[PDB]
Amino acid sequence: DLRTLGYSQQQQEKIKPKVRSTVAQHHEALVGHGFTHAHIVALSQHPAALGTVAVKYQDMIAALPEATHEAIVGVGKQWSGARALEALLTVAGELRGPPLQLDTGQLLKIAKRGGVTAVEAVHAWRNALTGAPLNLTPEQVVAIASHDGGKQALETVQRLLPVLCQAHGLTPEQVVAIASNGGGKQALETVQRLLPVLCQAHGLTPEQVVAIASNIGGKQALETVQRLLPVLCQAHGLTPEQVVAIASNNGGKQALETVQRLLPVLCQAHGLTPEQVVAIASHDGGKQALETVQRLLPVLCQAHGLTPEQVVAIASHDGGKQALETVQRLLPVLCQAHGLTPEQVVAIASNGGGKQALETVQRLLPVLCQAHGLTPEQVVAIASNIGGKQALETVQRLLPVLCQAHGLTPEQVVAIASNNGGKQALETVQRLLPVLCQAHGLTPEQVVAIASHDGGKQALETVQRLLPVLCQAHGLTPEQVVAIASHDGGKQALETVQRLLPVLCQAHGLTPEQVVAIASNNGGKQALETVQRLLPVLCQAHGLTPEQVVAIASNGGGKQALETVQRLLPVLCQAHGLTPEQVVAIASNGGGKQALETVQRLLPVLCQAHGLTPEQVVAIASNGGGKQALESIVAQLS
Amino acid sequence: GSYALGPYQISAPQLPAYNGQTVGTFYYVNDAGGLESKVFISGGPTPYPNYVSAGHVAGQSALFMRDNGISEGLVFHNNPKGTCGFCVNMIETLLPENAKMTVVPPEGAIPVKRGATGETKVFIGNSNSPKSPT
DNA sequence: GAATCTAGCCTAGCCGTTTACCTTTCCTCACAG
DNA sequence: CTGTGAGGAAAGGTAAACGGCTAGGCTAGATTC
Ligand SMILES: [Zn+2]
Repeated sequence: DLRTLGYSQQQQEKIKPKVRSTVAQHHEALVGHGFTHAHIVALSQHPAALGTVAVKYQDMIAALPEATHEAIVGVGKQWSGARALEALLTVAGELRGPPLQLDTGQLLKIAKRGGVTAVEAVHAWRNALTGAPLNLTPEQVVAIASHDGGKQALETVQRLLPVLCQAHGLTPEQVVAIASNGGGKQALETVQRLLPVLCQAHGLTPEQVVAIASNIGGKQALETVQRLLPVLCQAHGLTPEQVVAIASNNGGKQALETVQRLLPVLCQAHGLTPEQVVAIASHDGGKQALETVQRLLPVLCQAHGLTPEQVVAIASHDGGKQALETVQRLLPVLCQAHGLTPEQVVAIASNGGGKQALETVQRLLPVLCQAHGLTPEQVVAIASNIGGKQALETVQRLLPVLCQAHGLTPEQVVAIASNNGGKQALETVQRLLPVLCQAHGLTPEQVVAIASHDGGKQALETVQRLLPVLCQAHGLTPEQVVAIASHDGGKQALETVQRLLPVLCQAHGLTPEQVVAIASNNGGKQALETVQRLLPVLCQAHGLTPEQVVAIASNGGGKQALETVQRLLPVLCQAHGLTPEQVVAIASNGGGKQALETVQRLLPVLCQAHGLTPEQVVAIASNGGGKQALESIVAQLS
Repeated sequence: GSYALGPYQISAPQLPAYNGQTVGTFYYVNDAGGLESKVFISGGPTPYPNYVSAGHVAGQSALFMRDNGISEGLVFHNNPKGTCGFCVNMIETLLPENAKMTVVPPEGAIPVKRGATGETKVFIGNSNSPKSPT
């Protein structure tokens, strides 16, 4: 009957038998309003929503001017689709004023994720929520009331925030984080009931307890931990941090039970250190990964090569069972028809959502290779990141337009797309290349360099927002801004530089070039904060100058190097006869913390059993790659 | 070194000077058992003033070995410091297709400059030609 | 039925450490202006 | 009385590669009133 209206066989099969008459009824009105067939099929999980949308649509647009068809369909297909919309048609006007200035997106999100009950609950208690003794910002209210189970976290927060924050002692953001997940009421009650017992008898710090209870599915990990911590720590010989890490994920109770059941079998029959088992069982769906590994290790290790280390590497990510099954299913056809080495397949599959990446590679290798001219290595590099399916599908669509309408070589597009979140970077480049090139005076090479890193979209947006203020009010050339923004986390580095430059240059006597040098590496914000915190301590308690601190911090992981230097300067200078200049020289390269620890551990051996003076080992350690040379070139050959 | 064939054992008389340039010996045979140090001391006139090894004591073999000696070579040195680093490389070109080099006295085992390894290698078989000056 | 609580699976963004591939130095037992 | 050529070694130096963590979303099935 629905074939006449123009529905395909699959779409007709999807619709439930008893709701096809309602579609045949309200099809013409929906098509007139501008809905597609797929939208109508999707808006059928709730049969009562069809009439509500068909009859009342102009009011919906008038109350929500920015709402599109997809948002309306998403809101009106859940278990309370009709009543949520009919409450949005009556509460939206009052919710847009004080005390919560709410926009259309927040209203749609809260409705879709909470239902009519959440909508009316937020509408009623807004005055009590935004005020003493709570003092909650509207964003926190939206975050709390945007989960299936709302209208229960709000009352529990109102009733329990002072009690938790006064007697036990917790920062209010911790309580909000606990209550901002599904079933947060149970989590709050269980924390209130079990915090002192776990903190007194089992010797756990409150931060760990909060970390366990900040996941969906709580109230089950706390009790399971209380029951199973002693037996795991005594019988199987584990450590409390390992148990906490196991239990700090979704379904941690199942992971703990499966670990208890299957640790000896995996550690005896197959051959696997307990660290590998802990690494496997420290992700969402850990029990599935453990059982699948137990089932599939011999077959994959015997019939497909695939040494056990590779299997463990594959299974140590979220959704590690689907990846293993997909690898078992698709290794022969991928290595026998498309000409791919097993290592490439393993590299593709060793990421979150690897099954989708493998399927997309199998689907799109020939078309990319023979219609756009790409080497298989380029496709593998594109697909070897998180969300590689989206990257491949976006490249297939946006390659010719960027290569023709913008004069970009395929190598640049491949370099842009071969990173985490590369789907967004290509669209941002397509949107923002002319504006950045014309209104700011930047060459396309600089734009490509900014965009060719993780989180490049945020970097481009921040550069556009902050180039004039930094260039004019702080005396910085655009080249310095590009250099800061090139690396990963460029937005954070730019914001931290803008916030922290004046006080650093005034209260501490540092030149702007030193700040630029500090902030021009990965994680430069942490380096800047650590320098600001530790410069007066290091320059007064110990004998150091700002140049040495800058040299230590002008490298990757400068925060760790500074903290390690602070911790280990007296120990090395009062027991091994090393001057501070040598310690600074050791720590002024990449991986300086490990170099210092290795030198401390290995100096007595190299001085009492090999015939090497301190200056020689210092000279070995002072160059890049010091741990490797001291640990495996001078201490294992002899 | 103390190993070699032919009508001669393997040892050299040593001259302790510590001043001057160098004193060296050679032991080569083409068809007879005739051999001597050939009064090699330091550098004089050679048709290769551009190559620094052509004035060093070891490198002087090239002259009269490219002309005569396709055989191996034996040398001993009277400078107890070690083989210059310029002759560790740069020496392989200036011989015929195959030849051999020998050891220095144990005293020269205290190098301070770059290179200068003791018990020098056999220095066998490079195939290119010495380059003409200018 | 009406609301609410538990387990798995996929996408982005940020912070540290180790390895492969180029490029700027170092080397005399000589000598000239 | 202080500054010059050929030839492969080691050695500084920037970028690419390889690990691991955190925050947030969406869907299907189970449980309580
Ligand atoms: Zn020489």
